[PDB]
Amino acid sequence: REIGLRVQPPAEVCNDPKCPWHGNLKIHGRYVEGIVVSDKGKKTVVVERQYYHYLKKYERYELRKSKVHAHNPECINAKVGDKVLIAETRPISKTKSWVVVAVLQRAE
Amino acid sequence: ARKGPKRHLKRLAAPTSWYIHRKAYKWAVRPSPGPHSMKTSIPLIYIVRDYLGYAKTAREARKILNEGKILVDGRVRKDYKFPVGIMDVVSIPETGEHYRVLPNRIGKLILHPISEEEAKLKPFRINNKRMVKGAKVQLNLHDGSNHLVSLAEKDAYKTSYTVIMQVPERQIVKVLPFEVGAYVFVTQGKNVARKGKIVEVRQFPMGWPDVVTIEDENGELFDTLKEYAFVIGKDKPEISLP
Amino acid sequence: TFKLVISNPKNGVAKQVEISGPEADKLIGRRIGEEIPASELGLNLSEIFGEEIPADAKLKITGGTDKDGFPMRPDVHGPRRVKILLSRGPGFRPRERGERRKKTVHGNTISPNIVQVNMKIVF
Amino acid sequence: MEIKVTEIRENKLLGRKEIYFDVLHEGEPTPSREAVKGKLVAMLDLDPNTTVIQYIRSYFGSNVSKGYAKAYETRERMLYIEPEYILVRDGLVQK
RNA sequence: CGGACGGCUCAGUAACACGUCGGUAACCUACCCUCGGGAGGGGGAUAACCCCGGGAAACUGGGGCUAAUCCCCCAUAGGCCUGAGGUACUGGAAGGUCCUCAGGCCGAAAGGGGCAUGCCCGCCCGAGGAUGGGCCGGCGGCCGAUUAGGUAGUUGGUGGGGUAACGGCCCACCAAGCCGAAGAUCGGUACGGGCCAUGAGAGUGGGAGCCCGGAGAUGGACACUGAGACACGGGUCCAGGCCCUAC
Ligand SMILES: [Zn+2]
Repeated sequence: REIGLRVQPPAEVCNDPKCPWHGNLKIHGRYVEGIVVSDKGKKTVVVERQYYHYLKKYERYELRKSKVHAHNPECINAKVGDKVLIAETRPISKTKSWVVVAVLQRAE
Repeated sequence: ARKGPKRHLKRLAAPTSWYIHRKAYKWAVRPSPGPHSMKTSIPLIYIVRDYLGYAKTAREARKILNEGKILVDGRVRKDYKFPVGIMDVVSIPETGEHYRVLPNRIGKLILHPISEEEAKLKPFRINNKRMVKGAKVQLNLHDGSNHLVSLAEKDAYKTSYTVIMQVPERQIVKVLPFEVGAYVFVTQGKNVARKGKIVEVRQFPMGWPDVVTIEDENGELFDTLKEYAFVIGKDKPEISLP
Repeated sequence: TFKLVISNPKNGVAKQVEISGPEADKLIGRRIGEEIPASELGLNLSEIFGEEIPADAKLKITGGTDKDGFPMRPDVHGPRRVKILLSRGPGFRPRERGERRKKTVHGNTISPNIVQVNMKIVF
Repeated sequence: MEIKVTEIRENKLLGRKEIYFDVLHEGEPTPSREAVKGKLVAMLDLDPNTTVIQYIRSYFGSNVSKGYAKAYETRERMLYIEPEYILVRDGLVQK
């Protein structure tokens, strides 16, 4: 099915039921962007994103980082250095409740 | 640690849509489940005792209710916990009185007096649609009620139209659609109790609800959610509003 | 020494008598549910009941109660007191739904610590 | 003491008239219930029975008190609706 | 039918416990509302009551007799699983709903009570709502380096079991992954917030009394019944105390 986002689907065809493309898994809630930091686990990726936090008393900001564990289907084989799109879903494992939906810029 | 459901309500924890003194006593009447939500309704005891003033004590109010004197949507209601909500009619024949329940520009519920002829109609907004066994169509309305229609006339109903009905027998009249020149009355939000004509609808991705633009009766535009827009006419309201 | 409560079903009456000596010790090792010819205890059933009752009128044991007040339970074996968790009777009257209590009861077999025995006139 | 009726309502459900009135007593104490009731009925043509006086209330310095009264049609409806304590207080029933 | 609310306390807890924004297309819900449908045929036991009692008490045995909106059986409707098709509904998107066919498991109901010559209060099934909960996520929120490496079902995957439900929640097999000087782990102290005191303010400190939420009922563990409890004035065992006794 063509899901409720606006991204191009992958040129592959998986058969795993845990995929939002070609499967029965369904995405709902938030969707963000990030970069891949690790791709060593089987069908697993770690994603980081940066943001600035304002400190009132001193009137200045500090940079903070957020790590998120996501599922990586076979039709979308994301590797380190990629800028990726992830979406919230039901819990898949102990640490994973997000899924990769599209790669936006491969690495070199 | 609570081991089950609640059966009590404190006055300081009551909803803002009510007209109630909060620092006078400690307890309030906890509404029973029913047609409307808790944030958009109020029990009958308060309408009989604190709004209209036909009684000073809950014993008197309960006697009045159990004697079979108050009607809602054309039906006798004896439960003092029964919730009354938006677009409902409260009628008293021993005084020929008829009221429609509506919100203010603050979000509080008032009684607008109407006539005995308009007191026989109630508009219902369609909230959802289903197929039921036998291939019948079930419309799920805004007060929580349901209505059956046939498969042959399923395209004549959608999930934001309005249906006017004779309330005690519940027969359909004067379907009103959601279009770009329809008249609407807002029920919730910051622009509550305003009215106007539709101009534009906007859709969004991944769960975010749709939005609607409305033109005031004098030229001013505003926006709100499509679920908070209640169609009441095509170019002229079909009920007496304040 | 034993106190017998002998009950006639066809009427609905019951009589209380006492028994001593061999007429008493003929009852040991007898389990609930056994029959005993009344002749072996030295009792004229017709004379005590005051309506004549025919021969071979063998009695049956139903239950009893001990010197400390605890009753017998046919499901437990032996003359020994036990303490068990009960959901039904005999030996427990539940005052609530799903209630269980730890009650002490006597077993099937009869013993000298027993006082009251109950008998049903059988035909 | 003089009386001045300020407002009247009809309750068709409970079957009563609800009367709000003022009582002017300058130089005198607060009047009793007997006198107020006598005057009320003598004036408004109400049955001395089927008429109960709620609070008579004095204020800090006014020489003007306020009063609330209920006038019923039948006595059975009266005894059914009203509690026994105001009836004993007015004297239409015994303790 | 209810007693699982209300009422009391702040020991434990540095945690999705709390606050705010969102999700459940991964779930349960007696009392209430609306709509669509049903109530056919049989049987049984037993308290109260009568005849005997036992026991210091707490409590409790036998026989006889009996009714129900008590209990059971048959039927029909209905619920659940799987397979093959059709594509009628909602939605942003169907492991969802609807139609057809097939093979199987479970399996309803009180036509009762009252008034009267039909009305009121009630019973069972289905679709939805409401009320109350369960679960998940993003963000935010004390001090210590004279606490530096920690984790071994630990991190993931395939297949299953169990649950109301997703899930290493648990199991069999295949891999070596996960956190960390931007301070992990360990320790100390502590119920959290709305709020409160003070100060011109920036800020510093506290968070018993009212409201929302959490936890607990001498310490610890484990179960029955029920829509809902592992139950503050119900149950079982151990530890630590006490009371009556004809021992
Ligand atoms: Zn795929």
